[PDB]
Amino acid sequence: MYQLHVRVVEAKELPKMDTFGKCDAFAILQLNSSRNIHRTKVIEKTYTPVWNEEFHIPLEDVTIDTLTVFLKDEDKGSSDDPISLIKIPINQFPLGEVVDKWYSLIPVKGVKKGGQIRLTIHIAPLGATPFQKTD
Repeated sequence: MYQLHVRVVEAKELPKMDTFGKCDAFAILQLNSSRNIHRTKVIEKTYTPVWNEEFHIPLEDVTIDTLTVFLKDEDKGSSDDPISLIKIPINQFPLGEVVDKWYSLIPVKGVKKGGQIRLTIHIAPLGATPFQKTD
């Protein structure tokens, strides 16, 4: 069996949500359409949030599983306000490798830019140290 270790590192080039503030961003991770849904903290008033948060998500089938990453602005009267999202196929990560890179979030309709998000992703067997190359 395999575990998905995802470090939601940081994002940049976020849009200004509304005329007062910059952005109060957090990310949501979801495996497939399952109840494995995780949320980062909110970083207030910045276009360059750094979360550096690790999540450990059991995988069902590395050949077909998908990770959706949603970037949203904290609720200010209208529920969490969507910014952008990306759907990442798990089968593109070589097993055991710690893959650190940037992803281009697709802005939702009405949002002026989607931001870019840095994720460090490691698919490993149970018992392997998360975020270290699995020999």
